[PDB]
Amino acid sequence: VKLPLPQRLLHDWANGSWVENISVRPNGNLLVSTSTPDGSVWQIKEPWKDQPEVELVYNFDQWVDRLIGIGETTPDKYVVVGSRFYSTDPMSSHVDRTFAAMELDFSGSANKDKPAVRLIAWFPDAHLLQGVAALPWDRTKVLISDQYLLRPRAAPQKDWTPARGQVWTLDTVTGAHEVVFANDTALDTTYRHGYDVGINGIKIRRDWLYWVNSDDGNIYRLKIDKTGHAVPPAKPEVVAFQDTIWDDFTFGPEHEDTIWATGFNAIFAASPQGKVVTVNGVGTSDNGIMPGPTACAFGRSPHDRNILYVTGNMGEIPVDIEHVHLKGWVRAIDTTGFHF
Ligand SMILES: *[C@@H]1O[C@H](CO)[C@@H](O[C@@H]2O[C@H](CO)[C@@H](O[C@@H]3O[C@H](CO[C@H]4O[C@H](CO[C@H]5O[C@H](CO)[C@@H](O)[C@H](O)[C@@H]5O[C@H]5O[C@H](CO)[C@@H](O)[C@H](O)[C@@H]5O)[C@@H](O)[C@H](O)[C@@H]4O)[C@@H](O)[C@H](O[C@H]4O[C@H](CO)[C@@H](O)[C@H](O)[C@@H]4O)[C@@H]3O)[C@H](O)[C@H]2NC(C)=O)[C@H](O)[C@H]1NC(C)=O
Ligand SMILES: *[C@@H]1O[C@H](CO)[C@@H](O[C@@H]2O[C@H](CO)[C@@H](O[C@@H]3O[C@H](CO[C@H]4O[C@H](CO[C@H]5O[C@H](CO)[C@@H](O)[C@H](O)[C@@H]5O)[C@@H](O)[C@H](O[C@H]5O[C@H](CO)[C@@H](O)[C@H](O)[C@@H]5O)[C@@H]4O)[C@@H](O)[C@H](O)[C@@H]3O)[C@H](O)[C@H]2NC(C)=O)[C@H](O)[C@H]1NC(C)=O
Ligand SMILES: [Ca+2]
Repeated sequence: VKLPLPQRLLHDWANGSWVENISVRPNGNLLVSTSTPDGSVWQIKEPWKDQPEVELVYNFDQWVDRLIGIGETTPDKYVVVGSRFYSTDPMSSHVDRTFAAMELDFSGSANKDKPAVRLIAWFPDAHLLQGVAALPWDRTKVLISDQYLLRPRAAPQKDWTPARGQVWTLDTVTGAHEVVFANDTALDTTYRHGYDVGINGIKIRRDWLYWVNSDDGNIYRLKIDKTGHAVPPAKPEVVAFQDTIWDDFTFGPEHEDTIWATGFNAIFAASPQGKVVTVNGVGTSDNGIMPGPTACAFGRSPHDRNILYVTGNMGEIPVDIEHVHLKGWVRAIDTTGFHF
């Protein structure tokens, strides 16, 4: 195919806003989580339209100031994670011990339009919950990645000591949660890429936990058992490398095991043998048209499965992480005909 892939803008939010992650509903609508100015889920209805309707689903202020990740559990139910944050500044740290997991339930006829929302569990001993992925064989349970500052504080943040990365399981029926994998440098950051996270987005495919690390360039996978624990010898495997700040990723389209991952102001495709290609954004003729991509997911309707919907949070190409211009957006990239 010709690169860069075709792309179009679906929607911009206001200056100061930040769209952080995305889940596509069985009906094809997009659900996106925001981190600023508030922790909300917005829906983009019928996103294949030139001008789709964009509507607030729910502001989770009762429990949190920001949302981070979203992931589907059982059909048309979703878990979001979030916490309180010291400010809406782009560099604000979270407030320690305030993380939570909450549920949006669109299942059933009463909830199909307006979901039922609830608090699932508080996570006061987590550091920063990030990505959410259901166990494919038991979708009422999710894994949740967890990494950022060990001692987050009000600005100015001075002690940037990172907590070691870890992965939680959460039973959304009972609310029970525990750490299932921790203490591996593949989960960690040493700020090789500047202040950032180690493990960031996660997905689960067959019996493999996959994740990207935002500091060391690697996409990893780990063999897991039925409860989410590493099968011994519990050693992560590098599946791909690129010297870029990853954020989140997906497999697709449909059944393909290509990884489509967001990196630094650019979008990448990664073959299962580790070949990485820049398909959109910086490093293509797109240049700076999509600054700050944060996550991506393929369409689910019969007529847009090859469309990769991409969330992002910058209105201009950032260089200094301390002087960025946040602006949430969602774009759509047509991957039709891409192959290695
Ligand atoms: C992955 O690897 C990690 C690292 O090993 C594992 O985590 C450890 O798990 C241990 C076992 O569960 C935990 O041990 C328990 O600790 C409890 C107290 O935890 C509280 O305090 C600690 C220490 O806080 C000090 O140090 C911090 C780090 O330097 C610092 O940020 C903090 O401010 C504190 O500093 C002050 O104090 C130190 C002296 O310690 C001074 O040096 C310093 O200057 C300051 O004045 C903290 O890390 C933790 O967050 C928490 O706040 C104890 O209460 C437990 O004791 C009970 O149980 C014991 C049996 O285990 C028993 O003997 C005892 O009688 C009690 O009944 C217990 O010792 C440990 O906290 C974890 N450490 C870390 C760093 O997280 C982890 O489990 C591994 N993961 C997996 C999945 O395997
Ligand atoms: C949402 O936030 C927006 C910021 O992200 C904000 O838009 C900004 O508004 C301010 C004031 O309203 C404008 O400030 C004015 O800038 C002009 C000069 O503008 C020209 O130069 C600037 C800076 O150029 C240098 O820096 C850039 C990167 O920083 C380099 O690439 C470059 O090489 C230079 O060294 C540049 O940002 C401008 O670009 C915009 O405008 C042109 C058309 O004029 C477009 O082609 C371009 O794509 C872009 O839209 C421009 O070339 C100066 O003379 C004035 O004194 C004043 O300082 C900002 O330019 C503007 N920035 C952007 C990116 O739009 C929105 O107003 C805000 N919205 C709301 C509702 O608040
Ligand atoms: Ca992320």
